Amino acid sequence: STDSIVKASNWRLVEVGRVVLIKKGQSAGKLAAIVEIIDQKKVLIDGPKAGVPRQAINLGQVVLTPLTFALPRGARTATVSKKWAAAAVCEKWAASSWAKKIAQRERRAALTDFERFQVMVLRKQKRYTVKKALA
Amino acid sequence: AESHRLYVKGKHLSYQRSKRVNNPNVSLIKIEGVATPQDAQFYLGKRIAYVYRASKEVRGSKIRVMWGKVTRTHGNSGVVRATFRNNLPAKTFGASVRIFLYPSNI
Amino acid sequence: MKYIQTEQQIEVPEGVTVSIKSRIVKVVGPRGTLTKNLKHIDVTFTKVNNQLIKVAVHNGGRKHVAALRTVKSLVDNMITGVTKGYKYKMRYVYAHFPINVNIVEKDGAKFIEVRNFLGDKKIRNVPVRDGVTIEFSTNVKDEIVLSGNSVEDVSQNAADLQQICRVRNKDIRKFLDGIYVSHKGFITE
Amino acid sequence: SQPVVVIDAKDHLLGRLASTIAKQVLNGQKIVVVRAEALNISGEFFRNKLKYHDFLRKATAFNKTRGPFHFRAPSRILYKAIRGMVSHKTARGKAALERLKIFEGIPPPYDKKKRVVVPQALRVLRLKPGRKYTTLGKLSTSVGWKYEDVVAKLEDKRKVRSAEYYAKKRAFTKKVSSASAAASESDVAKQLASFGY
Amino acid sequence: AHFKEYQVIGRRLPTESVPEPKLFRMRIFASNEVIAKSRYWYFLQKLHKVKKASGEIVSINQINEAHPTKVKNFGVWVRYDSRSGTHNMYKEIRDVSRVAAVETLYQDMAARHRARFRSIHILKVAEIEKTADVKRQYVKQFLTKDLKFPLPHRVQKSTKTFSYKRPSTFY
RNA sequence: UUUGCUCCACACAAUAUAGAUGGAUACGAAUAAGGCGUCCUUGUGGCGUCGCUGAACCAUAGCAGGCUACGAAUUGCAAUGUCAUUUUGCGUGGGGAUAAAUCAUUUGUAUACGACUUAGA
RNA sequence: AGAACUGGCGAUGCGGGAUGAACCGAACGUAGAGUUAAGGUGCCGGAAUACACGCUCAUCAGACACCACAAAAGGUGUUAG
RNA sequence: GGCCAGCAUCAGUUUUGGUGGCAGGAUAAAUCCAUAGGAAUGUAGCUUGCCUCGGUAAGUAUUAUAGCCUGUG
Repeated sequence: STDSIVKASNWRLVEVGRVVLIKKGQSAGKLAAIVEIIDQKKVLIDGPKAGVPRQAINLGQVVLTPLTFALPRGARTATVSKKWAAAAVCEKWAASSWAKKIAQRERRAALTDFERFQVMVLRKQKRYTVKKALA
Repeated sequence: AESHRLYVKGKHLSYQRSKRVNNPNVSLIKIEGVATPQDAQFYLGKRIAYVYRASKEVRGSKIRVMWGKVTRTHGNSGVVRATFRNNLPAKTFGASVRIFLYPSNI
Repeated sequence: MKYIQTEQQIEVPEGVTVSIKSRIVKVVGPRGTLTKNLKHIDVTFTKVNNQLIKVAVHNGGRKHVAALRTVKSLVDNMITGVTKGYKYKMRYVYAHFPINVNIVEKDGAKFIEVRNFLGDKKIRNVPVRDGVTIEFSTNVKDEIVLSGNSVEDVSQNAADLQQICRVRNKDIRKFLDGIYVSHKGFITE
Repeated sequence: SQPVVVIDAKDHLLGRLASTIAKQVLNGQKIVVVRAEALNISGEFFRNKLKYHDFLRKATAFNKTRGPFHFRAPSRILYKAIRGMVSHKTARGKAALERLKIFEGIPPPYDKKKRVVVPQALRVLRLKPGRKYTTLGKLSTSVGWKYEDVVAKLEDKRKVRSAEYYAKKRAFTKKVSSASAAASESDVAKQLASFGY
Repeated sequence: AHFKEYQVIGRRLPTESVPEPKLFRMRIFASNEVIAKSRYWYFLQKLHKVKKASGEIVSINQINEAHPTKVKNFGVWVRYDSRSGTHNMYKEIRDVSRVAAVETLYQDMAARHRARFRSIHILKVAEIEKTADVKRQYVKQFLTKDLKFPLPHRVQKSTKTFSYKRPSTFY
């Protein structure tokens, strides 16, 4: 029989160990790990490496991240501190193009007028070689 | 090099009003680029000009300017309130004013 | 309430392939090919195996959960219609007037027609669908067989032949005349 | 920020698009709303057809040519929706509705211009998945529009030219990106990358 | 509201016939100390011959959560007044704290039965100690081993009014 | 009677803006799905990668922007400090084209009156 | 139709209830600034296409009390008990 | 010698941010650490048709090559 090509969607899905990125509140922009699922609408997060407290948060304030790591259901803050640095989540995340495009946003937002002038000069120098190469 | 501007363009939305009563002494300005009352707090006290045309060339030119300033922040979405020397003439509802940076704190 | 994950499963027999992408399913097998478009119900299909296919609805809350079994049964019917085929036998019941039924070739489709249905002069036609083969029976001479792959097309073509031979303005308890279905089954068995 | 805003009105909700248009066009923005025959509207098709046949009843009794004029085009149904949200009986509302142009399909001025999307009016983001909705082209054809086939014959003729423009532009960007990587290693790029760029 | 849990001790005013009366204790979910005292006298007048003027309140203490970062199944026994009579009910909630389970009790009792705050008495809030006595399906479906589920439709928030590409809902 | 008219080039003078002062920057379709790149037993294919906002991309330095391949000060501590686009007329030179309609008379396929429909160098 | 107490209209503008003598807020010299009431914040229309938990899809849904009509009796429609 | 503006230092009324110190409560409750006990949405290990270094199978086993809960300090 020929391979039945049945493929729909590889969702990032909320489970115990799923890393999330908080987008609202006091700790917006920080990584945390889902500890256990309270209901369909809210989970319990704890990210102890970045300084997030152990919270019960909705799934509206967080954004799911494609990387996960194995930790037991209903762990504590010390156990999540252990398993986070074991799986090296802050190093798997910083290699991704998501975190690079976030750091690029925060880098461009903190440029002075001199550091934008330098960008103008260097970009002119780059396009002078690129448009000569493509022609 | 092609640009020269030192202002932020905004629109004259409406007079300060209730429903069915308007107060022509205070205008509402939508500064383009502003979204919240915090970071609408940056533009408080800055000058606004409304530049328009006429036909009587008075004092050497045909364009004229109504000056005013930003006074406070309006509700929740980066609209601000402004007061002018002579008030804006209500045909400019939806017309470009220019918010300068003349009293600066940077 | 709302559920968490409702799941059904569809077994695919040997020689059959089921190509699903963006909720258009295509079943290919021994009798031929069938194609269904399930693009109105939000539901996921996973190739868990070459032998069976998982179907699942997340949340849903008793409406998706009832449409899921309908999706599973439609995919199973369009699998059975290609592994096995579909076959509907119909019988003529007439008290007095012989229902002369022929299969004519008009300008378009192969229409079939009835004549002398309770002595009418109106020649009642049925346009047939493009997946159904119509034959007559050898031993009994009051039977007509409609066979194909799509059970919906075959059953509707069998129903359209009893929706035209309907007695009007009489007593339907008294007048039991018309074409009626007798056997619903498969052609390979 | 653009002078004229071209809105690709496919898969937008009617009264959620019309509110944003009637606020922007009163603030002073020139808006053209292109491809109006693919507008969505919530509620099932027979519900919206019964609402339009309820609208068809309301005409002036003593002389019907004075009454509410029931326009049947999709662009004019969206225009009725926007005109109910603009104060169209004053000079300000009359001048605000002159900044608006609504078309079915995409006319040749706006064939070669960038189209935008209003996300707070999209059917995908706003309706629950599983709800029934109505397409304005099918509703207009059911209530008596005549040119559904014409704007569908003139649409794929445009889509052929657009999809054969996009292949040339895609090959141009692949020829740009195959040679722009030759400069991304050098000192100018390693100095630009520290600035975010 | 932003509910808190209060511990209100109260007492009848001492007389000569008894210069050491009984102390009565209530646990009251309420928004502040003022309406907590109001609810204390309201519930004590249903049980004993004592009014506000015929009594005093000995202490109010806010009870914090013992372990506010532990997911708990809470059985809530609760009576309420509908538009025809009074009914008792028993609901199971799955929250981390008592003042967060009482809030989503008061939400769904006002959503599903149209019962306002003035119609609802909370008889008992008790933690179900083990995963065998939880008997409602909407909590029992969350106590499965290795639970995981996706969120199929992601609606990204729109910061500005015009977008220049058709948004994808993928997660 | 090239005193009339039209089109062009710029030399100017008048009036009005529902409101220009870096760029309206182009696939289509789906959203319980897609975009891009590569390979290929070209398929409802395999693998990689991306989204998580356009907070992008492109242009962007030069007396309102010069000369060469030195200048800008004294618009005096701010006073839009004027640069855009339709209408219109005049002047110069440089081409180009040579008409009908209405009234009056008449017809009656029309008609209260106008209007309609006919005819007449 | 006839009474009892209070408040009001008559004699009274103003903000709200689209509009209304009586309802809600609040009673008035002429202006400026600030803050609010009753009511609201998609657009007309000044102000969150806010946030949080649920319910409902109606082939005449439903949406600010007075208030501008609604019952008895049914529906394994859906949800909770 | 005045009228129209701009800035500074003030005065009255007000509006909107940044930041410091102190006090209270179960002298916050938590987290964290130490100790004792416990169980399962049962972790190693041990039985267990083939067999994925005991994984699918389903028992045993309360920390073991993960952890959790409760009490006490």
